[PDB]
Amino acid sequence: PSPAVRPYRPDDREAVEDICVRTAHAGRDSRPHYQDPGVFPAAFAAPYVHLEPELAFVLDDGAGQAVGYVLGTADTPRFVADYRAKWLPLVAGRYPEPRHPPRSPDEEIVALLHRPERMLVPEVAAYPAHLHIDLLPDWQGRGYGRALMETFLRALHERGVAAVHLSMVSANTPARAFYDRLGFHEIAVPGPVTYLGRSTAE
Ligand SMILES: [Cl-]
Repeated sequence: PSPAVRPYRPDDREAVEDICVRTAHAGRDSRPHYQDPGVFPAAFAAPYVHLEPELAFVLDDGAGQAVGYVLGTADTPRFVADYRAKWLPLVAGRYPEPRHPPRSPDEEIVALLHRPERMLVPEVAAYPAHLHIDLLPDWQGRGYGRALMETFLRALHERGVAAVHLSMVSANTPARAFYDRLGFHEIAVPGPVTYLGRSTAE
């Protein structure tokens, strides 16, 4: 039994959210730094598998357990609308719409959760799809990030979407090299965030 990329299933939800938590702090574990790290998958993983599970893929460890993922959306403007209309009501009880400016790191992420319009960056308009990709530390440096990425790009291209972007923390230079090796170019660095993109054709 060997590790392999496969489509996400609903029984991968727990593992996907945990991978997200464990990589959300500029690639590193968010648990030491946040009171409720569940806000991360609530903003950056769960809505994708809720709304567009057909674009979610996992790295299976060979024993059935997801140990990495790639997920995303075919169309960012539609995703933002759907996120507000369909997703936010499902999490607003647990994470209420903010009434005052963020006081804590936790409240900063809740602010992002409640502003999916953050995704409407003018410079990425020509790259309609976007993604998040993460692997648990023990699974990095094994070629599996590439396997995930190529699977996701093929899925987008098959759906007729020609271009994709992503965001990354600018200071995270190892991530920058990872994306560079996967054929991404710099779109813009507006903020601690860099946007990268490429065409989805192989
Ligand atoms: Cl990052």
